[PDB]
Amino acid sequence: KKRFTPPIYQPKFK
Amino acid sequence: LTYFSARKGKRKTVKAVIDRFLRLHCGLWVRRKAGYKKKLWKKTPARKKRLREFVFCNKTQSKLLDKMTTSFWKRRNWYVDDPYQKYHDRTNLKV
Amino acid sequence: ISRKWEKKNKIVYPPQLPGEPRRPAEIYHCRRQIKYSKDKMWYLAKLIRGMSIDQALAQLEFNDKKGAKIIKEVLLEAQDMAVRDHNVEFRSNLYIAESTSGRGQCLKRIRYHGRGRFGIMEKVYCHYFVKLVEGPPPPPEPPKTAVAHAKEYIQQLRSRTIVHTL
Amino acid sequence: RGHKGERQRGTRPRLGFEGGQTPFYIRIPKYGFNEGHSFRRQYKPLSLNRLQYLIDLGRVDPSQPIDLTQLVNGRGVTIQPLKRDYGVQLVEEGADTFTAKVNIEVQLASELAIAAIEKNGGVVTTAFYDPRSLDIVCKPVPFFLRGQ
Amino acid sequence: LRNRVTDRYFRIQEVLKHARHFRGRKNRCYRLAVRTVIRAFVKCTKARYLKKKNMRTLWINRITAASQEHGLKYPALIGNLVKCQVELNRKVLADLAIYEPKTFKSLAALASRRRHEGFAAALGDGKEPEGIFSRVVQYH
Amino acid sequence: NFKRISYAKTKTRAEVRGGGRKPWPQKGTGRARHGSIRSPLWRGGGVAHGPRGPTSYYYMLPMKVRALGLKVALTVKLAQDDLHIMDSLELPTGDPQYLTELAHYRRWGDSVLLVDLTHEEMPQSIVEATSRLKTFNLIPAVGLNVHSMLKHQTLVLTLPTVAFLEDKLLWQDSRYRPLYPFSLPYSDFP
Amino acid sequence: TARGTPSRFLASVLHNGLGRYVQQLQRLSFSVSRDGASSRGAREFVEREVIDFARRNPGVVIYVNSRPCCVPRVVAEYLNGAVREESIHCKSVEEISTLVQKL
Amino acid sequence: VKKGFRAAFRFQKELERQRLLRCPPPPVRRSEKPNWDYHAEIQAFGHRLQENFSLDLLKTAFVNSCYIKSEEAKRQQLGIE
Amino acid sequence: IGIRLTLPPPKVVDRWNEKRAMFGVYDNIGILGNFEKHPKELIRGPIWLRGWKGNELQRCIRKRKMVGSRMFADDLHNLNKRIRYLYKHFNRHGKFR
RNA sequence: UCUCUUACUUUUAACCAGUGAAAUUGACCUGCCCGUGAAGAGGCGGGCAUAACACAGCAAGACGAGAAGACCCUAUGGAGCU
RNA sequence: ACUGAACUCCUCACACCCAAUUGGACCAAUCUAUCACCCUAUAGAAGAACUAAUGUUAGUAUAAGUAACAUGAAAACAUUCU
RNA sequence: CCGAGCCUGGUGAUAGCUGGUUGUCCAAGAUAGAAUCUUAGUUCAACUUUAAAUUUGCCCACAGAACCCUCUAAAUCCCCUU
RNA sequence: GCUAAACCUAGCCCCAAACCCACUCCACCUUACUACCAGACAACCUUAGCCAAACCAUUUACCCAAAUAAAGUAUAGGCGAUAGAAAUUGAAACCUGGCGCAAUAGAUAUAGUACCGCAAGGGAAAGAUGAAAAAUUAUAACCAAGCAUAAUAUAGCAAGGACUAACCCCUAUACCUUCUGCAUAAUGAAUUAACUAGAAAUAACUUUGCAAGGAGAGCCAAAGCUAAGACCCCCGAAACCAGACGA
Ligand SMILES: [Mg+2]
Ligand SMILES: [Mg+2]
Ligand SMILES: [Mg+2]
Ligand SMILES: [Mg+2]
Ligand SMILES: [Mg+2]
Ligand SMILES: [Mg+2]
Ligand SMILES: [Mg+2]
Ligand SMILES: [Mg+2]
Ligand SMILES: [Mg+2]
Ligand SMILES: [Mg+2]
Ligand SMILES: [Mg+2]
Ligand SMILES: [Mg+2]
Ligand SMILES: [Mg+2]
Ligand SMILES: [Mg+2]
Ligand SMILES: [Mg+2]
Ligand SMILES: [Mg+2]
Ligand SMILES: [Mg+2]
Ligand SMILES: [Mg+2]
Ligand SMILES: [Mg+2]
Ligand SMILES: [Mg+2]
Ligand SMILES: [Mg+2]
Ligand SMILES: [Mg+2]
Ligand SMILES: [Mg+2]
Ligand SMILES: [Mg+2]
Ligand SMILES: [Mg+2]
Ligand SMILES: [Mg+2]
Ligand SMILES: [Mg+2]
Ligand SMILES: [Mg+2]
Ligand SMILES: [Mg+2]
Ligand SMILES: [Mg+2]
Ligand SMILES: [Mg+2]
Ligand SMILES: [Mg+2]
Ligand SMILES: [Mg+2]
Ligand SMILES: [Mg+2]
Ligand SMILES: [Mg+2]
Ligand SMILES: [Mg+2]
Ligand SMILES: [Mg+2]
Ligand SMILES: [Mg+2]
Ligand SMILES: [Mg+2]
Ligand SMILES: [Mg+2]
Ligand SMILES: [Mg+2]
Repeated sequence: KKRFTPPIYQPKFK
Repeated sequence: LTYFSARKGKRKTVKAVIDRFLRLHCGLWVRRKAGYKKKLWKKTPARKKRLREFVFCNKTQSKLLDKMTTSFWKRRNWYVDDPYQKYHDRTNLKV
Repeated sequence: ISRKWEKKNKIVYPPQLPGEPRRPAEIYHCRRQIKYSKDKMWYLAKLIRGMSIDQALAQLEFNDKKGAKIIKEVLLEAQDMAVRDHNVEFRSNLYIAESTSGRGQCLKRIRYHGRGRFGIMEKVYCHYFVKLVEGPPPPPEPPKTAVAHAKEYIQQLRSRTIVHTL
Repeated sequence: RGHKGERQRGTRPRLGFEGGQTPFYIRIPKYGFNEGHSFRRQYKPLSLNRLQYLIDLGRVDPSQPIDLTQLVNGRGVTIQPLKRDYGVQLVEEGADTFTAKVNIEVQLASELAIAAIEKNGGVVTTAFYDPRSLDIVCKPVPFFLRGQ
Repeated sequence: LRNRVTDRYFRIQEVLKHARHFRGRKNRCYRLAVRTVIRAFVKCTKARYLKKKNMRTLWINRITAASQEHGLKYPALIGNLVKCQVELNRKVLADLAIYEPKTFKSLAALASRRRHEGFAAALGDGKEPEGIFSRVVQYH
Repeated sequence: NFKRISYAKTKTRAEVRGGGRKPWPQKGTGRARHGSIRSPLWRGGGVAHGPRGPTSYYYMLPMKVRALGLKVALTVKLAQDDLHIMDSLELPTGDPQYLTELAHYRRWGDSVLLVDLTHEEMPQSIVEATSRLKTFNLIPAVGLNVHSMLKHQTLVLTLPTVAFLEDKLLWQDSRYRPLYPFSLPYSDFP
Repeated sequence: TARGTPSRFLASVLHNGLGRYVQQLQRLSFSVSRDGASSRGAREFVEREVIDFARRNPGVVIYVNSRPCCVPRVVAEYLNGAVREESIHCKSVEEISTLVQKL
Repeated sequence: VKKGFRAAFRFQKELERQRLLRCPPPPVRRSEKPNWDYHAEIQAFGHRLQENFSLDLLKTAFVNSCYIKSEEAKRQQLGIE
Repeated sequence: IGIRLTLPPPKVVDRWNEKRAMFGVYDNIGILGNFEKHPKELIRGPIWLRGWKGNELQRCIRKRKMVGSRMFADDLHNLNKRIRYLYKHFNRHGKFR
């Protein structure tokens, strides 16, 4: 199948 | 086997053991032979006689049944006309 | 945070006995939180490390690096304070004993790589530390000659014992 | 805990399970060994030599009628109304070397014990107690504090 | 956090003080220092056998050198010194070869004499004197 | 230890706020598998085997054993020259420094446990004198205990207290089985 | 480890055995506590065996300070300026006697 | 913070040792240190080399002239007889 | 770095406190008070554990039995889940079955 | 397109100045041949080689990096469909 | 004939070289009772010990000063030019 | 990021499967099989560990353990002394 | 010597006791925070499933009377995993604490804020002088990794034996897990600091007490009974169900 993993954004305060 | 019950926090007993076995106060368990009332027409009189016997259990089986039953079933009973009264004690046993 | 280089000019020595070496003057100076990389600053400090004050200023005047003018400014203030505060009569009679760069407090920013992925950017800062000693620069150590090589080889041969015995 | 498996991971099958084969405690046919166990009557045995010992050690006094409450107050028998004990049964263990001359009231008695007690000039009678009266006569003081 | 560890530094230093003379990150970083110190201590324990063996090999080499200086061979010298009932070990034999060359020459001469006497004995079955530096001394 | 109740408690990985969802699905990225924040492996997560609720440490030694301990402590106090028996605790003045000077002059010790009877016949003089002292502790006979007798250097009883203690500790010997609690009539038991 | 530790050669102090043997131990200083469970072995050592030790070897000066301490100690000072300090904390009297004889 | 006192005391002792190593004080006389009894030291000295010295003669041999001049200078500068 | 650079403030303990000096008093009150009171009745604490030791599952079951009707909603949900989990753990998991 | 490729321009490139990531990383003082060995070695055996240190390239190896193989099997693990 | 083990002898000492599993002797920190009083003791207890979980968080490295990214020209800085 | 959305809750779902499981020191310690939707697991045997009670355990000699055809081997069982 | 390091106290936890809150003016169910207009619609309902039964298909504790005991007994049940009473018993009015945490801990909390999401919803991080800062003084340093002071020297798991000498000589196939067996080119790991994983019964064993009786009612008892000690982990699916939120 079409296995995709969306990217993860870190919290903006760091 | 419900070591701790959700109501009292107590150990429970397996009732199949109680329905199938008798415990003498000495520590011995008495059972009946398997198949002692199944297809007696294909069995010899000696086989049926040895199937009609009340027999003792292993050490391993005895400890398993003691674990599966509660200490209420291990107390000393004083029934009126118990046919197993004389078997509740051991005599002339050395270590 | 530690600021100990600043307090090295507050040391007061007891008065020397008349018959004693001059005890040349010793001046410490620094600049904190320079918007520059500490490796890039280390290269300029390493160049300046052994020179006299005038030669170091001359070398830093014609270097086209961002930290060259910063180190030049630091050296100029160090020279001025050496003549004014620490009793150095000849403004040209100073040489650089210590010249080094150190990491400063930095910041972190986001880099926005070419997907929903990213990196962390660091806004680099650095410190510059200089130390001036009054007097002419010490002569450079001459390379050892073949005579010295032979002498040390002979001494190595003569130093050997009979090992693992009486 | 050993290496992996159900052992180290703690997810071991229940006690009595034997790996899938019909267990031992299920293979055996059912038999009515303990069929009506909670309804059978029980009687604490009281031997003639124990009664003689009680008499000799300053405990329950033959000069007065001896019944369940006297035996419990002398602490010769401990009767449990719960656990289905219906009183004291008299047994002939110390039939000989028994010189007591007592008037005792029990719930069961063997003919040899009756002979032994009647033989020393005493009288033995056999009475009945329901569980409630058993509790009352064994511990009268709590019944009196009960207020009934 | 009831009773967490307080003196972890002293355990880290207990391991790290045996790594100060190492090279790389294993002289300061515990995770690598501990492994390298374990190996170093195992090597220290195992090195005693090798030290004994290597010192004996050095003695044998030195004795061979001295015996060849005197024209003898090491097996001949050792065997005939045993046969003369002089029980000097390889250590003291090398000691004498380095520091008492006169004594070592005397020892080599005695071994050569005993070897020649052994050859004469293998030729003549004694008959009469069976050699002079033969005739072992008996004890009871 | 029998009266101790420990009120220390932690939150397990189910009582910590949040953590219901699974972050960063199982197989995609190159991160370790996790099914919840607030797991014990996480900062801010639950405690795996921390203290749980108020815990009680209640148990009872047999009262024969405890009475034996009382007799043993009295025996030790007598054998080590630490027991003093008075006719009555009475002071002409009724001030703490008098009692302290008396103890110092009599070479009793630093901590003195004075024992009286019934807590009501305690005289005003000793009550006033001892209510200010720190190492001088006035207790009735009913409160005598091994911990206090060991904590105080010297034990100071009275004659009625001696008789009371003798009777109460001797009753434990030559006593029957309970057969029901001793707060019930028990004809000869007061 | 030898490669991780210093080393020296076998030697004497002042050619001890050539003329007269001299006791290299100069002083023993004891810190022992009046009260304190850790100084009980030291307490009984001072009670019994310190006097006999001093009488046995009179070239050694022994001081006992008797100060409040959690760790009783013995400091041995030698003719060549060497100072060695040992803990006699929670040690038996035989242990302390063996320690001082070794010192 | 972490509750406790033993690790803190140990680290304070370690820091004091490191400070002493980094800045060693100038050495002083053994007579200026706690454990010192001069008469006992003299007797033990005489006893250790297996000799029978005259005690007063040994004290005289250990006195020095410069010491005497320093002492008299100290007394004359302090005004004490 | 983990150790404090300073010594923690000296913590003085008053051993002759009121509480420390009176600790243990009126214990043995049943033994030498004609058994009018039990020492277990000198215990102060939660209503569901006074004179009772119990397990952790036993403690949870007892607390829900005795005081679980006037508990807060989230606390009671937590107790129910804890009892469920503890039942499963003490009845299905571990060595020694 | 190719036989069969060549020339120039722009970008890139390389150097100088400013700013300044990411995957990756057990530690590394990180050579070749033959042999060996969990069966394909920089690290083991036997030989050979061998002052130190930047810069630009290349892609033969580091069973190179990435994604706890999707192919195959197993699980008294699932789910969609008939 | 010699060399050659941790085999055996020699001087001294000896509990001091198997996975899972099992028995045992001690024991670091902390808190509590009572001691102690430059950091200890006898006991009771427990959130009681981390070279490793593509572990969690924070710091800082490596890759790397690398990949990458900017400002059309002259001048009076009015303006003009491409 | 749809063979069936997403969020919260049941939920610390369950995992015979992988990974991990933290002071010192000493000691004993390697298993014939049976059954099982069972062979990636478990239960009973067997081996192993601890503590107790008691008396024999191992090694073994004579004598002894159908036949049947054609051989019938290395050996085995039993077994006092020692 | 830089970066750094270190610190007590904000607060919190578990109990006890006590039943607790809410209109200054104005605005706020329409597109909430909107001064002012004619269809008046309206709520009341058995959870399910995961899981256990080593599959699963009947079944599988979880409900709101102080305790205790009867009793894990009677009973129920693919009579099997497990489920499980009652009669009866009896349950002394008052006392403001901590062998709890101390900034990765203790509440998510400095805050349900910032930030993320259309929405339901998810959800942070962090502070440290001193009596005085209307004392800006000079001190106070010492301590992780990373660097600098101070690049390098034939050869080789980085060391050990050593040695007069750092190297040169000789010896030596990282660790963990997993396996019949790994230097293995099988797993994992840049490194530092902090956090991070064995919870309990039956029956035995040892040590006390008392002893044909023990136990502070109930229970056990042909030396037993009472009390104590000692004892059974952590992370991870794809799933299923209920109720909301989304064109
Ligand atoms: Mg494992
Ligand atoms: Mg297996
Ligand atoms: Mg939750
Ligand atoms: Mg990764
Ligand atoms: Mg999960
Ligand atoms: Mg937390
Ligand atoms: Mg550039
Ligand atoms: Mg090859
Ligand atoms: Mg290159
Ligand atoms: Mg490699
Ligand atoms: Mg690959
Ligand atoms: Mg995989
Ligand atoms: Mg299967
Ligand atoms: Mg040899
Ligand atoms: Mg914990
Ligand atoms: Mg822990
Ligand atoms: Mg760590
Ligand atoms: Mg880790
Ligand atoms: Mg590059
Ligand atoms: Mg470029
Ligand atoms: Mg799990
Ligand atoms: Mg694997
Ligand atoms: Mg062994
Ligand atoms: Mg089947
Ligand atoms: Mg399997
Ligand atoms: Mg199932
Ligand atoms: Mg299962
Ligand atoms: Mg299935
Ligand atoms: Mg009822
Ligand atoms: Mg917090
Ligand atoms: Mg938080
Ligand atoms: Mg450092
Ligand atoms: Mg080499
Ligand atoms: Mg394999
Ligand atoms: Mg191998
Ligand atoms: Mg590997
Ligand atoms: Mg694998
Ligand atoms: Mg990796
Ligand atoms: Mg399923
Ligand atoms: Mg479905
Ligand atoms: Mg639309």
